[PDB]
Amino acid sequence: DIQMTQSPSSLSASVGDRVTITCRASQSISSYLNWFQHKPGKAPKLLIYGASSLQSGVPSRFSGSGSGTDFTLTISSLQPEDFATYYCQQSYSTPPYTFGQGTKLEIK
Amino acid sequence: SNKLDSKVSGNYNYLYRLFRKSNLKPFERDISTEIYQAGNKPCNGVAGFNCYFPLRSYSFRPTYGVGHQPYRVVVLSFELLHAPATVCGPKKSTNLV
Amino acid sequence: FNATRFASVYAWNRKRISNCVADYSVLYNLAPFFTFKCYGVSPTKLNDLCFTNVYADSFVIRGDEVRQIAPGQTGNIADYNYKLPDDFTGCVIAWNSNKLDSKVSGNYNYLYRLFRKSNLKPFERDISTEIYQAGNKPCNGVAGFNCYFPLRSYSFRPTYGVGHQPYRVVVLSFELLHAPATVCGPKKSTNLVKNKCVNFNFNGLKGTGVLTESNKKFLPFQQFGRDIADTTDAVRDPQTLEILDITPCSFGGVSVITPGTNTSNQVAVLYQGVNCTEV
Amino acid sequence: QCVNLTTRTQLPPAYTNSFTRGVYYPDKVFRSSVLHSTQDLFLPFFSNVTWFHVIKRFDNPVLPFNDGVYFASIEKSNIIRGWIFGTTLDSKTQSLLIVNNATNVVIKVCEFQFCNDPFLDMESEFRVYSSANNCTFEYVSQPFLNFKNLREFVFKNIDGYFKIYSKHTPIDLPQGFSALEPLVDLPIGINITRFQTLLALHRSGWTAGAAAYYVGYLQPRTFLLKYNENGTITDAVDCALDPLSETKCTLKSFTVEKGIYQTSNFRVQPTESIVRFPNITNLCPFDEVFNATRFASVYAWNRKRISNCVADYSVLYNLAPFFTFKCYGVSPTKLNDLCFTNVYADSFVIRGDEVRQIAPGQTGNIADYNYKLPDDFTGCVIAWN
Amino acid sequence: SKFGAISSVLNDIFSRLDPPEAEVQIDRLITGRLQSLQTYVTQQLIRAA
Amino acid sequence: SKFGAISSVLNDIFSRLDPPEAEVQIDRLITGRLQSLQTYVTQQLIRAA
Amino acid sequence: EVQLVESGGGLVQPGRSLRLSCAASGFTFDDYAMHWVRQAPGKGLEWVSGISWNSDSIDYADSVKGRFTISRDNAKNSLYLQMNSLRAEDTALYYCAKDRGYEILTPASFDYWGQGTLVTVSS
Ligand SMILES: *[C@@H]1O[C@H](CO)[C@@H](O)[C@H](O)[C@H]1NC(C)=O
Repeated sequence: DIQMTQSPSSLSASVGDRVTITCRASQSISSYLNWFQHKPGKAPKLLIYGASSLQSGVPSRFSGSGSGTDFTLTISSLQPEDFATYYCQQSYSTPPYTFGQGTKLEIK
Repeated sequence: SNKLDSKVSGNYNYLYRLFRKSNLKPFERDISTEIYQAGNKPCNGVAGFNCYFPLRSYSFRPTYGVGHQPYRVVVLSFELLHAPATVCGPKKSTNLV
Repeated sequence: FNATRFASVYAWNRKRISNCVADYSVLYNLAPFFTFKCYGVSPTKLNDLCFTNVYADSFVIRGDEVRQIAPGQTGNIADYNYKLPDDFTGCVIAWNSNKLDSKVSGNYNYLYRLFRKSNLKPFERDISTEIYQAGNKPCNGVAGFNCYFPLRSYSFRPTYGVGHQPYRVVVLSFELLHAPATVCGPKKSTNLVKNKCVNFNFNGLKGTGVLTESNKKFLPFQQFGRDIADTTDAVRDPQTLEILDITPCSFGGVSVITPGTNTSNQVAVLYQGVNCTEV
Repeated sequence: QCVNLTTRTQLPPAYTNSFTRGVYYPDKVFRSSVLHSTQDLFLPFFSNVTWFHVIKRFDNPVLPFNDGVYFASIEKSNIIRGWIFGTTLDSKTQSLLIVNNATNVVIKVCEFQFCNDPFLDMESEFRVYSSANNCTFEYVSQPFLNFKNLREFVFKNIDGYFKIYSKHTPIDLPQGFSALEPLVDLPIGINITRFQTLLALHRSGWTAGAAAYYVGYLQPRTFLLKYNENGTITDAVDCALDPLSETKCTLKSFTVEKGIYQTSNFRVQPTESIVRFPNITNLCPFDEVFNATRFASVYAWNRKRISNCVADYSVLYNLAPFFTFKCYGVSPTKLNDLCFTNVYADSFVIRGDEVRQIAPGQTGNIADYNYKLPDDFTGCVIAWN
Repeated sequence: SKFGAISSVLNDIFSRLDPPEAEVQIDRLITGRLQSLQTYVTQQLIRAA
Repeated sequence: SKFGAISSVLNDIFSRLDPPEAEVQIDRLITGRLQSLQTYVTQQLIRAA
Repeated sequence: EVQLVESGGGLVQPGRSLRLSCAASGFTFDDYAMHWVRQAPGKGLEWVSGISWNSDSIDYADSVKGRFTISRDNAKNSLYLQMNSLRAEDTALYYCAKDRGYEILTPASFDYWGQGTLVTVSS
């Protein structure tokens, strides 16, 4: 079986800050994860797929890094339209398409 | 350089340029911090969309991928001329005959 | 290249492309297209040449089998699935596609031929599913002893190493010839200049000379024109269908008439074999 | 829609002389007032070609394709409509079809199901095939169309390409010379060994008008072609017809003065390739490895070395029970040819779920604690229940 | 004559290939043509004698 | 004489070597044979004079 | 820009059955796979089911096997999901995800989604 953990749950920032969030995987699963922005008021969206392959149609401010178990998303701009929860989901393990626990991100 | 460059939060001490104006000539460096012309409308000092900043930050961490680990790279360029070479090998010197 | 699903290697897919402008920087600037290696044409030049008809052969193979896609290269896929002719001009683009063609339970949509009585001819597709015969006794439609199914399924799985990851391969073949080209590279036209020494580029045919009107009657399909020395001396303007004659620019020999430098240093110049009203 | 005809008349095919027809422009370049020697698939001069009449004559046989076909037609009213090419001539293997009706031309390569008597029938009745399962190419264009019509076609199949050359002439074969211009190229890429023509019947029973068609076969040889000042072919000399033609071909001239000349030597073309090796003895001991009654445990995997013998890997390679053939670093088909210094056979017993673990880059109990394989492993693994 | 090169025209070699192996092709063409010219000059010398 | 190639036997070159460099080897052999025959012909011409 | 319409939700007694329908019009539906996923009102996403481009490979969640079924009609470009044997833990939201590839169990991720339909299972 596969277990995933998200060290950050709620974080504080401002409009002009740079922040990072990381995910941990119980076993090595060859960096096959996707990262989701879930706005509570509208449909959630894919931002990056795979290790560091940016999905077209989104700003390139978001940056993904890491291979193996620990993966890190970085926001350099933190635009005032990023009030959402960030998800990291695996698609490699025998348990298919298990998701992670929510990561609230807000600016104060 | 995992044993020497490893920060758990990602080492930002190393930066890398992406959006250069054009392909660089060999053996040249640019420290330009001006906003890159990333479209048709001139930047005129305006950043954001249509004008992306070439510089980006490495996110090296101690448990990244093998290819995602930082590697120190040193390139030695050697030029040989008829002039007396001042950087030679460790071979000993004998007496001429 | 953005097709969702490629065909099996034994029944490789083929598409004909003609009568359009082709830009190869679109394929060149994409990171995933790793193995971009070309026989007979340097990749950087694809932006200037002009081709008649081009073929795109698409399929999916194993990661280590990519080295077997080459002219004059022997291989299982070369012998029984897809053989590249030795005199082949064109490029191959192979890139890893583990993200799409691998199932954790196991992917079985792709099959390759394992046994065949004879080697395949170049660019030949064999879709026969007949039970391969290995012994003297006839198979008679039974896949028993010495009677084998030549088709074997690639069991792609994400957990495999790089040696067995699925790889999507597209082979671009160029019909580079003297035929009237229609697959045109990205280039801008220019007004026709006549009766002077110019550097001309006619459908990727580079040259230097004088372009004059000619009375030669090309066959309606006949594009180029040569001479006893087998060099292009007569050409057809692609934009408007007329016949132009190509003449090398005026040259000649120069010799010096001179008395001994001991007595004087004045000289005269002899231009050989030319009326000096055209010097 | 299949209709069988019982009005055919059995007769051996006629034979006639090819004379000096069957030359085609080898390439699309332009040459003027120059002699050029080219080696390709050409119809030999003065060859004995097959002759068929249709009137109550009906000649619709299946002919081998060989390396090429030259198809001439002496025709009025255009009673001949198309062609069929293939190997099995059914839906088992894909077949190619050409027709030219009163409106346009139809070209289709599909696994058609042809009737045993394909023909046509004003003309509004087409009976050539019953079903089409898989298609690979289609093309529609303009129609091609005292005996007054002469059509000469050349069909070639080289390197996945089907070349068709055509020539139309207003008029046995007339004594004359006429080169064939290249008409069409097709990206078919299948096997072609047999063909047949397609005919249309006049309905008022049914009677066929007077027509004739001639078949010749292409052969690989060299021709010397003369281009006139206008740039069109006017004369050709075969390079292997008779010694006078050989001398003309060698001297690169159409007139030879009095004298003695040297052309070539005496030559017998090869037919087969023969390969010889000594007796295949001293086979490697594979039976004691696979047909062994008892295998050892996976932790104490049995290791055997193989050398100084001939290793017939086909024996293990050709057994179905051995389902899984997973090999790393070498292809199974070159196991018969590629030679090695030594072979190491490691035999053990594992579960079904741990079979995948013995491979480069894998993890698990067997891979880490029982038997570890290197990343750059050159060899195969065989597993059977 | 191609002399074993992929084409017998220098312009085609230059416009079709990059320098690194176009130079090999041009090397082959030049050495062949130079050999032909050497043969012609030798025959001319013998005939002149 | 191998003429600087791997082997002096034409069929051995064609058999155990792939065409991409077998072509180069065949070119080397044939050009060596041409040069030798050229030298012989020139010597014969001088002796004939 | 693809559009995903989901309908068929409402209030239902536990133990009953109902239908959810999802139709797509912004792309070619014949060569894309789809999935059904669940967003709990107080818990994060978790996969429910999925079907490929054609009805050959089908799969279900571990806690869901034998309870819900999915169907795909390529003729009018839609898919169906049947609610069966509902209990109080199935009162969440459902999203109609579109796969990047063609199969069901692939590293391919989900690209484009739409506004889901709210359902609840209570008396
Ligand atoms: C070309 O053929 C025509 C007859 O069709 C003839 O009158 C003309 O002289 C020919 N051209 C030349 C250059 O002789």
